[PDB]
Amino acid sequence: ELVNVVDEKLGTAYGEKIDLNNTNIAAFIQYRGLYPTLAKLIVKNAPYESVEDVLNIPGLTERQKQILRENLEHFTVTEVETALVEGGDRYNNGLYK
Amino acid sequence: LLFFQGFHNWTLNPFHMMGVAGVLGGALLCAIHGATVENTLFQDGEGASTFRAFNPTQAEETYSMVTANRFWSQIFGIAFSNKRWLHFFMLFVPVTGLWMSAIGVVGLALNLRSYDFISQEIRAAEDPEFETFYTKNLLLNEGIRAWMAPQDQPHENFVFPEEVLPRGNAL
Amino acid sequence: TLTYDDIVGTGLANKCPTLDDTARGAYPIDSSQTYRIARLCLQPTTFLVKEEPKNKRQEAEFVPTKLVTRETTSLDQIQGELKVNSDGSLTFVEEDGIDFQPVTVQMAGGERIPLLFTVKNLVASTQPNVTSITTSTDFKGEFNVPSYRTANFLDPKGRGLASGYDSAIALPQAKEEELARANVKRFSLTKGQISLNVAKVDGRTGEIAGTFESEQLSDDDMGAHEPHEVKIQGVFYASIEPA
Amino acid sequence: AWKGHAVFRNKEGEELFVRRMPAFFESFPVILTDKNGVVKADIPFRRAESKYSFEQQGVTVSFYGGELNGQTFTDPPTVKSYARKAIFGEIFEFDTETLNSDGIFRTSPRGW
Amino acid sequence: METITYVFIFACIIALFFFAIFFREPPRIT
Amino acid sequence: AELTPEVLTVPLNSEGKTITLTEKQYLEGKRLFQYACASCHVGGITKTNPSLDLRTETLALATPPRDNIEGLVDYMKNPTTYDGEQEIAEVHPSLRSADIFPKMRNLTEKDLVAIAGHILVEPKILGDKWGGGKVYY
Amino acid sequence: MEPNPNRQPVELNRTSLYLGLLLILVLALLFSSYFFN
Amino acid sequence: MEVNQLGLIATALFVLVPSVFLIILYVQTESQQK
Amino acid sequence: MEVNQLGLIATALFVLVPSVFLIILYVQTESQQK
Amino acid sequence: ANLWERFCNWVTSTDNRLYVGWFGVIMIPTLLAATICFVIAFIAAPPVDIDGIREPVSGSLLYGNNIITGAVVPSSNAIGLHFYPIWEAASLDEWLYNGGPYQLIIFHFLLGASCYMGRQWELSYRLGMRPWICVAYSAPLASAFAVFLIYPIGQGSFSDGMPLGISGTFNFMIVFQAEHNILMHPFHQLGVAGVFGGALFCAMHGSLVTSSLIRETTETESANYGYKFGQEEETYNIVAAHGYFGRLIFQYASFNNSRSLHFFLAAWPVVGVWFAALGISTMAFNLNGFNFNHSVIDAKGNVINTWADIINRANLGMEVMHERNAHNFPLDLA
Amino acid sequence: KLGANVGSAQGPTGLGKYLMRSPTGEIIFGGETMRFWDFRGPWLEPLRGPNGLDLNKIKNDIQPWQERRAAEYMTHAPLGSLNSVGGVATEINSVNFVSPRSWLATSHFVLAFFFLVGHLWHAGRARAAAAGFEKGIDRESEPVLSMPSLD
Ligand code: CLA
Ligand code: CLA
Ligand code: CLA
Ligand SMILES: CCCCCCCCCCCCCCCC(=O)OC[C@H](COP(=O)(O)OC[C@@H](O)CO)OC(=O)CCCCCCCCCCCCCCC
Ligand SMILES: CCCCCCCCCCCCCCCC(=O)OC[C@H](COP(=O)(O)OC[C@@H](O)CO)OC(=O)CCCCCCCCCCCCCCC
Ligand SMILES: CCCCCCCCCCCCCCCC(=O)OC[C@H](COP(=O)(O)OC[C@@H](O)CO)OC(=O)CCCCCCCCCCCCCCC
Ligand code: HEM
Ligand SMILES: CCCCCCCCCCCCO[C@@H]1O[C@H](CO)[C@@H](O[C@H]2O[C@H](CO)[C@@H](O)[C@H](O)[C@H]2O)[C@H](O)[C@H]1O
Ligand SMILES: CCCCCCCS[C@@H]1O[C@H](CO)[C@@H](O)[C@H](O)[C@H]1O
Ligand SMILES: CCCCCCCS[C@@H]1O[C@H](CO)[C@@H](O)[C@H](O)[C@H]1O
Ligand code: OEX
Ligand SMILES: [Ca+2]
Ligand SMILES: [Ca+2]
Ligand SMILES: [Cl-]
Ligand SMILES: [Cl-]
Ligand SMILES: [Fe+2]
Repeated sequence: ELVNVVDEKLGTAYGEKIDLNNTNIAAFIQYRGLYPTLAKLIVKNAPYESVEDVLNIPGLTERQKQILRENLEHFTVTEVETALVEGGDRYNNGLYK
Repeated sequence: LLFFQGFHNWTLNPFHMMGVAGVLGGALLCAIHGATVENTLFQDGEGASTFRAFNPTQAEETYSMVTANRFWSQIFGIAFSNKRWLHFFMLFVPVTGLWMSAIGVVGLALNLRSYDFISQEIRAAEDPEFETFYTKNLLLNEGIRAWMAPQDQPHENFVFPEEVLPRGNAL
Repeated sequence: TLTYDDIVGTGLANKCPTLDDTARGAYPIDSSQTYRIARLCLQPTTFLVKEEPKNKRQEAEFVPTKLVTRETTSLDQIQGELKVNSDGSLTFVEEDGIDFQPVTVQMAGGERIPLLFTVKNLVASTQPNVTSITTSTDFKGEFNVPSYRTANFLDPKGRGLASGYDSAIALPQAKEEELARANVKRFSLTKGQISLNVAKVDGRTGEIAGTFESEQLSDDDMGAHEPHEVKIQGVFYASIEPA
Repeated sequence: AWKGHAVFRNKEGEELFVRRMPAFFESFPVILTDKNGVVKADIPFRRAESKYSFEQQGVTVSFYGGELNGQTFTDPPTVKSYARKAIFGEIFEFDTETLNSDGIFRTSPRGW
Repeated sequence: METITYVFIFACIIALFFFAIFFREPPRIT
Repeated sequence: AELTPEVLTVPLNSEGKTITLTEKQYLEGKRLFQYACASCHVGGITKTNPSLDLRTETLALATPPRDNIEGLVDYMKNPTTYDGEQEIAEVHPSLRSADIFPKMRNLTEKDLVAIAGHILVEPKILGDKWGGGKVYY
Repeated sequence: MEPNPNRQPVELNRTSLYLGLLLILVLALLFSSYFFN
Repeated sequence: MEVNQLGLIATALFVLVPSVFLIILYVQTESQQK
Repeated sequence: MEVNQLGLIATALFVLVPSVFLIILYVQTESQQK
Repeated sequence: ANLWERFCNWVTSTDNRLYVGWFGVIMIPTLLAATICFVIAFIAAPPVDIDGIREPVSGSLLYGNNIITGAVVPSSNAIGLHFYPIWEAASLDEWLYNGGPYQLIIFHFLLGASCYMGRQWELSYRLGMRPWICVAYSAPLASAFAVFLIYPIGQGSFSDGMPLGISGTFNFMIVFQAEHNILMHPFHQLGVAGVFGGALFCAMHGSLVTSSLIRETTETESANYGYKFGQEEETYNIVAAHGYFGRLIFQYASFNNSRSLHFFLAAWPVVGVWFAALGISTMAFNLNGFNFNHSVIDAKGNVINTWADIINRANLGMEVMHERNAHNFPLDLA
Repeated sequence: KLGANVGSAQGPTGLGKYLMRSPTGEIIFGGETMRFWDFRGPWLEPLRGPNGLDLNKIKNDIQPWQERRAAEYMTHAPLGSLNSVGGVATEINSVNFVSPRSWLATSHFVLAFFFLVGHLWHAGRARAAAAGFEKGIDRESEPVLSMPSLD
């Protein structure tokens, strides 16, 4: 039986928050202090089993950890969706203005 | 014009096409007749500027129909040989063109469009690799409608959120 | 030492480097040393497609095809880790590179077969106890084959997966079910398999070259139809380096 | 047969109204507003920045009268299908087989 | 059948070109 | 509708102080913005990186805050990435990089203030058009 | 061009027309069932 | 009924082509002098 | 392709009827006494 | 006379049913090749990857097209302006996939039509005529050049040249409007004045001459039989026609000189169409139509739309939808 | 910069989003600009290797002056309106710009065209005058009247 996986994923937490495992990197511009440095680190070290695992990225400064802790409430994680993460689409998903 | 393309696919309409043939054919006849007459003139004066070598009251043809006829016969294969027919034809082509275009617009008054080819759409709906210039142009039409309607039709109070606007990649 | 102006327009740019016939040496592996493939090149020379027999119980064969997308087929500038394993085997882990090419080949009778010729996420290993890479060394492994079109791709009626219409808008009151397979786009992700047979080795420069055979599925047009099986054959070149 | 009147609601239980297709349009988007014309849901083209998808808004459709009377649907594909039909006004079941109908609107004797 | 029809009409037109040109009623001066 | 003193009153700093620009300042601002900035930022977007726009909300969530005169003047002297983490004078016009972005050479402090004021006022006029891109044309 | 001396006028009288049309129409009435099959 | 789809054009041309042949012949005969 | 089944006979008669009209008139013109 | 002399005499003979001539020597084979390739392709060519993104577009009749939708499809964007003759392809199958027929056809045709123009000069010379019919022909010819050669040069690819088909032509026009706002370009507007005006004057001239035909026939016969080919007398009364038209408007708005009038008839559409061609040929280098987007502004600075802005919205629909999988970056720069 | 591997990034069509091959194999920029791979310029050539654009050079060697130059040139493309509104035909008023390349190319195409027309005019006329029928056909000596009929 046939399902659009992106529509379906919009009904999960992915449709409510920044999915550390799938969401395109421009989304990190939503909140103070995440883009581009932390955003690049986060997409780079994805996927994560839980949101707080983002804190375990090696090399993070204390400021960086604080900013991440401040923004955990805006993050989620779901299963990695192939359709959203292939084609380097997390870095550029064909959307501009 | 652009509204008629986007909403009526007016270019696809055979009545508009006959209109185009009548207008472009009228222009062609205008050009070719004027140029032919001007280039089969008899030397009726000594001037190198040849306009003065005409008298409205004169009885003679001012250009050579026989030479004109041989020229076009050898250039294009066929030629006018009858002047009366020539000028009637010059009336007939653009007049008929415009009348046909009129019939088409009368159809568009009721949205009675030549919008689609049903066979095209059945094939394309079933086969995501089937592409012709006809389906390409409908995508263009769909763009025109969605992007122009809210400002062009303000009484409708259209609010099309960003996410629903049809757009290709990047643009 | 050819410049870009020497090469441009010749077709050489789609060709992998070759090794002289003298290159029949051995490249020693220091098990205490870490290694890298600085450049892996794969130049396909033949694309075979598995015919699909009607009785479904016949022995299906791989038949030749005509390349129609020109000299745009080679994978190159690929690099990655070359791990020395416990049992003395080596494992190449592909990190990055120009490691895919869309290719369209044509079968006799005109059927066109697009595929994403690729070694994306290649992991490939030798036999155990490779103290030196030689003309007897071979690599065998698997790779990923993602959808030939990625998620934003729109079909001719404007339907797509991550963008586009989700129905056949030109048929406003047609019944949906018959059109489901065309309306609901899907993103395939399958496995491919590859072998590299080393045929030449410059043990001094650490360069190796040989033949390869890979096998993978072709384009499934985002779930609209079944993929074909493809077997790709060609030559490869790799430069091994201490890392 | 009439399928009955489709009433759409979001997760918060607000009634939503599908924006009807004007005659000018061969095709038309699927947009749902509240009783004040505020956009509340839609079927998005680009998904990556969707805010109003039926999935996100928890859009349901309940039918009243007609053959689907008393029934409620919550799975996004079904709800979306009905919204799609709601842009044409009241929803009907059609026999498209007897005449091999192609699903494309034709005019009446008034028009011809 | 469609294709056959289109090509057939085209072919008739080309043949018509041939007759209109090489088998026209000749223009005659009076 | 008019370009009133209230429209032309914009945040001077992060501490709640405002500054009321004159109409001459507004015009100078538009002129200078067109002169040194519009080639990339026409209409409040950013052509060489559309992810970042010149909307007031966007500038407010920048680091350090850029939704006031001081922040924008500083940006035109020493531009940073959105998180404040890198100084990008080498690839973005600034007074600090007037040597490689020569149109910045004749810009005075007064000019920077006018450009800043333009960036802050224009969304008050155009709303979603500012930073909106083609959708809002 | 010399005219061709071998030319001959052709005729079909009305009775032949009626006979011919009868033949065609009746043949069609006969074979049409088999054409539709 | 499920009739052959070419039956219609086949019958129409079967009638029209020889009928038209005959009509052409007849009319050009009537138009001859005397 | 799922074309309209009447398209063929439609095109055929559209061409043949008026063409035949013209051919009839032409031939009976030629046969008139020169 | 020697063989070559005889041959020249034949080639340039004024007695051939169709004039050959030296221009004809080039015209005949090139037009034949363009014609034959065009017919075969239009019937039987496979889908062509016009935009170089492995998305083949079907143009031929046998592959799902009718007369209105069918086309010979422009060569691949991958080729750009590279010369792609049959012998550059590895195989005819590659050649067809990449749109070789298009290049063969438009090059042979542009050459052949140029020689057609020259041939018009040549025969005018052999027949003792004045020479400028070919100059009138230069207008449609220039247009052909504009859409098949110049616009592709300017945009860097034959994939943006006009398709050889009806719907393909409309595709070309719509994308052109999106990318150049050709409607708001004064050279296109002069082109419209050229063909609307040409049509107008065609009907006008035709109706005036027909209206003043001298009575030479009975009511049971066509008035056409009142003119005989090569008669020396004019067949209509130009003084009567001038009396009429001059009274229709006013006297000095009307031509009493037939030469002057026919010169007008030639000049108006020819010049108009020259400007149409130049309009395409200069939008070829992206000097576009007038842009009055957001040109009217109220006291506060609110945008007050004009009809130009509505045009702009339509153009935007065209722009964002055209070639929907071909752009990866935000600006469509060619 | 954001962390994308541009050499391996597959675009929507299956061709590279950033980088692909020319029909003869050279590594070139992807997207529509595939048509322009013959371009050569001082700011791009340092990234060019023997097989075209070099991935290692692209990854490690791009200088800020190159970023600047590419941004400048991208944002001054030769596109603009007749009243000198810079950019694509749908752009809003703001930037006063039409490239000198556009002005020069369009002006000289127009002039070259009318000069071709002038050549046809004066060549045809010079032939006719040299032969002596530039003023029209001699009624008593009309050449076609002494030619055999075409049929
Ligand atoms: C090859 C290009 C081409 C050509 C040659 C045509 C040709 C035509 N188009 Mg088409 N068009 C095209 C492309 C083309 N079109 C494209 C790509 C589109 C997008 C779909 C359209 C969309 C379109 C629309 C929407 C319409 C046309 C119409 C027409 C017809 C207009 C006839 C006319 O002169 O009206 C001119 C008007 C008249 C002749 C009416 C009388 C005018 C009076 C006498 C004027 C008196 C003026 C007075 C003296 C005062 C003047 C003062 C001055 C200051 C102004 C003509 C057949 C029209 C049509 O089909 O009508 C039936 C129409 O409505 N076209
Ligand atoms: C009138 C005769 C004629 C002409 C002018 C052309 C011209 C062309 N053919 Mg065609 N062709 C023809 C007849 C002709 N063809 C015939 C009869 C056939 C069937 C056998 C073909 C079959 C054919 C195929 C299959 C193809 C072509 C192609 C071409 C194009 C490339 C040709 C080339 O590379 O030659 C280059 C040769 C030279 C440059 C040598 C000539 C040098 C002379 C002696 C001096 C230099 C002249 C100078 C450059 C310009 C003259 C100036 C003038 C004022 C005198 C070119 C448009 C190709 C194409 O269309 O690609 C897209 C292609 O694939 N042709
Ligand atoms: C090679 C020719 C050429 C080119 C490429 C340019 C280019 C330019 N000029 Mg220059 N200039 C030229 C000749 C040229 N000019 C001439 C002859 C004069 C004396 C009039 C000038 C005096 C001049 C001034 C005072 C200014 C410019 C400016 C400019 C810039 C803006 C142009 C503009 O907005 O045009 C507007 C476009 C038009 C007016 C359209 C012209 C269309 C013509 C009339 C069509 C003609 C067709 C054909 C020739 C007619 C034949 C008839 C046919 C029947 C045969 C641009 C770089 C401006 C600038 O920015 O300077 C820094 C500026 O202020 N130019
Ligand atoms: C001198 C200006 C030339 C302008 C461009 C050329 C215009 C004439 C070309 C039309 C070709 C028609 C096809 C052959 C038609 C043909 O055979 O022509 C024949 C006609 C009469 O020829 P004659 O031999 O009598 O005279 C020409 C020479 O032999 C010298 O006497 O030629 C002329 O009238 C010359 C007109 C010069 C003056 C014309 C100016 C008109 C345009 C003015 C600019 C308007 C621009 C408006 C833009 C908004
Ligand atoms: C080197 C050779 C280059 C040209 C070769 C091919 C040229 C073909 C020219 C057309 C021949 C057909 C003429 C039939 C009709 C025919 O024989 O006409 C002959 C007719 C002769 O006119 P007269 O003045 O002698 O007639 C006087 C009395 O008979 C009136 O009753 O010429 C015209 O009426 C000119 C206007 C019609 C011109 C129509 C041209 C249409 C062009 C083709 C458009 C359709 C193309 C469809 C593409 C699929
Ligand atoms: C590949 C495409 C080919 C298409 C072209 C096909 C055209 C074929 C046209 C053939 C039609 C021939 C008609 C000739 C009609 C005709 O002209 O008849 C009258 C004709 C009299 O000929 P005469 O020598 O008296 O000459 C008088 C002249 O005016 C005739 O040209 O007799 C014959 O032709 C011999 C065969 C007669 C057979 C007639 C029998 C009819 C009896 C009724 C049968 C139906 C009733 C059955 C009841 C159960
Ligand atoms: C003109 C002098 C000019 C100004 C002023 C200006 C402002 C500006 C700001 C305030 C930002 C930050 C936006 C935000 O935080 O949301 C910003 C960012 C970028 N700009 Fe800029 N800018 C001016 C000029 C130019 C020019 C001429 C260009 C194009 C070459 C340009 C481009 C950019 C880019 C890219 C960015 C994003 C940088 C990053 O954060 O990595 N600007 N600008
Ligand atoms: C789709 C179906 C189409 C079927 C087509 C069938 C076409 C049949 C062609 C019939 C040809 C008739 O041929 C025609 O014969 C008559 C005599 O009969 C000739 O007429 C000639 O002889 C008669 C003698 O009576 C003279 O009066 C006349 O002046 C003279 O020209 C015509 O010059 C010739 O054109
Ligand atoms: C007179 C030459 C007519 C043109 C010949 C058409 C191409 S040949 C044609 O090609 C198709 C696709 O490869 C095949 O399916 C088909 O079997 C084959 O006959
Ligand atoms: C998942 C979809 C289930 C809901 C059924 C679709 C809405 S209604 C549906 O629409 C068809 C026209 O498209 C009619 O032909 C049919 O009679 C009707 O049941
Ligand atoms: O190819 Mn045909 O169309 Ca002239 O822009 Mn760019 O490229 Mn494509 O897009 Mn838009
Ligand atoms: Ca080996
Ligand atoms: Ca069906
Ligand atoms: Cl398109
Ligand atoms: Cl692109
Ligand atoms: Fe006349």
